[PDB]
Amino acid sequence: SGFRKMAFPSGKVEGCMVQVTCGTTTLNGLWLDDVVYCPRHVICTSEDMLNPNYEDLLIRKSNHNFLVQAGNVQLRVIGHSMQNCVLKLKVDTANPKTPKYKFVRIQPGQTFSVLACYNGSPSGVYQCAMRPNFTIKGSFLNGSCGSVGFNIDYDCVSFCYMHHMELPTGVHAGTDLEGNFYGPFVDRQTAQAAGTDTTITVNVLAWLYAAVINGDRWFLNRFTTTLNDFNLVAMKYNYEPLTQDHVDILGPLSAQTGIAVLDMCASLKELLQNGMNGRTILGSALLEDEFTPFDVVRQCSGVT
Amino acid sequence: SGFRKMAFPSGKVEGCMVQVTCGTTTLNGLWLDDVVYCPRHVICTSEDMLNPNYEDLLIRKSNHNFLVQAGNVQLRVIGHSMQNCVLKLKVDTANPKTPKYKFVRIQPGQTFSVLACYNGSPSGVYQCAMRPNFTIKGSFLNGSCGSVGFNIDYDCVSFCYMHHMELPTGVHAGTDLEGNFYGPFVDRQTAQAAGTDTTITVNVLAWLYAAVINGDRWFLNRFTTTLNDFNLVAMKYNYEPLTQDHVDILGPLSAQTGIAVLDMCASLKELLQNGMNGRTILGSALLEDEFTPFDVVRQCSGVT
Ligand SMILES: COc1ccccc1OCCNC(=O)c1cncc2ccccc12
Ligand SMILES: COc1ccccc1OCCNC(=O)c1cncc2ccccc12
Repeated sequence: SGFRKMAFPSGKVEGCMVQVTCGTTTLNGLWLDDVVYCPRHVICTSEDMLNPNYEDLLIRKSNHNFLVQAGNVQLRVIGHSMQNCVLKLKVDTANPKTPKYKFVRIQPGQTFSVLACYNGSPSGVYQCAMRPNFTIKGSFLNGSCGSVGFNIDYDCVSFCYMHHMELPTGVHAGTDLEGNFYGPFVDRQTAQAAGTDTTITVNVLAWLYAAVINGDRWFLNRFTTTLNDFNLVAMKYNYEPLTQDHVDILGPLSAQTGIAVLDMCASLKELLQNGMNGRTILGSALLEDEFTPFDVVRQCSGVT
Repeated sequence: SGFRKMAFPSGKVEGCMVQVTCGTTTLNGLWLDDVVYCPRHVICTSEDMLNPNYEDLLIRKSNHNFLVQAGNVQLRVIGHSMQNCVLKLKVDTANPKTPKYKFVRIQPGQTFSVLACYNGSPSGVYQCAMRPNFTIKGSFLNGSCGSVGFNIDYDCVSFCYMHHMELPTGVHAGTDLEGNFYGPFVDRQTAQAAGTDTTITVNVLAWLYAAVINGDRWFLNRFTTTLNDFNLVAMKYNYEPLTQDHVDILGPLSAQTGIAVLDMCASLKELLQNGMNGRTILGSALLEDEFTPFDVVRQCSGVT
């Protein structure tokens, strides 16, 4: 028992981390096979950042200007190309530590592990969610660009995120591994509206099921609700509307606990309307939305 | 910016994880050099667990009875010995992936990363603290025994914990890597008093400094206090007494923020006496005590 914000083991990803330097800027790259992927803003200086013309800036750079270092050894760059907001540096050596991997575009509300890196060196690993507004509430400092988010299924690493910038609001924005930003964000130093965020309702319900599995049951009540009634409450409290697809994804947890999804919705409705009254659930004094139903079952079943 | 419950990258530790089977019991072992370390209860059946005579049970076992598998390959056991509550299985092959490492006994209130494992395979990594009462609030299921806790300084892994059991209360107990239990716990299936836990005051203060560094400042007030006055409040709220050694450890964060330690104590006193009033600090609705002053500076400085 016990329920923690558990990240995937970061080993397979640590072996892919490299340092990429261009001019005076250094950030992290992801070395998979004979390609190094990094944020395209590695080619910017500081006068550039307000509105960079990436095409023009990249034209001034040659393969030899991209310094790629994997631990203590230098990689030879034999090609460079820009795909959306990422640079793809072809190197002459395939990474011997390349795990089985895929590039995936995650959906808002899904979770992933982030391996925070500086100068191509891993400093820490944490679990987070892609917010409904396509920002991530990460922990990143100067030099963390190129740090990636991922999920792992047995031996396959599904890379879903590459860190690009921190918005003036202190939340983080980045791309999928094809360089497409999640959300409306652009790789420019300008004020960018993140847009209204909501709480990931299906995740809160999954976490409420995790609480019951792990002994915390004080919030269970004698009530039930309908999807429509629950969604009126979800709207008032800036929660995402619950759909039957979400009820269906919660099926396994409902069967495990014997608590119907709509019955758990009525518990959540009561917690939203009455608060926690100074109590806690799984060591938290607020409703947690960074665990998916899959994460709850994975953590409660011990999938390696 | 941003502040997360960040774990150390688990790669160096993943490379040490093996599966140890003895009779019908399978758990995890830690393979460092030519030694595999695992909990001694691997030799117990089920009738044994209520009060095992470990010496007698081990006498019936021979080197060939300990099956040690590292991924897909079998390790040859050439020696076995019991040191406190751990078994040390000498193998004929030194682990090629052995990182630089030390075995350390952590102090209560200190933090560490746990790599949860099942069948010698890593499933996840999370950060936690050794509670003042020498339990850990982990996330462990059947088969997680032998999973370890550690800290990493540059290239050196300091192993501090090996998981042994879950108490009837749902909290976890284990040993240092010499097999000495943290706390009064014994490796028997009996009810064991964990003893009164307290909140790690120096850690809450460190986390309050992290909040200020990351923009959350609503809790800063116009007050100050003395160590004696603060400790009367800490006693009432089951917080550990703050000592000058704790004030000294908070020195760097006090200099960084320009907020005197006793001034931050007065903020903490007010939060303890008035609660949060429905507000949050670093995404938490309670006072967090699982970040040490060293962790706060490490996360806020990007040490790799
Ligand atoms: C506004 O910056 C950019 C805009 C567009 C494109 C790139 C921008 O950044 C480039 C450098 N950024 C970082 O290294 C950074 C990343 N995350 C967290 C941080 C926290 C404090 C200081 C810096 C960072
Ligand atoms: C009372 O058990 C023991 C007592 C003394 C010595 C050993 C004991 O356990 C041996 C097996 N234990 C585990 O595999 C275990 C570890 N953590 C979390 C769990 C959650 C649910 C079920 C089992 C576990």
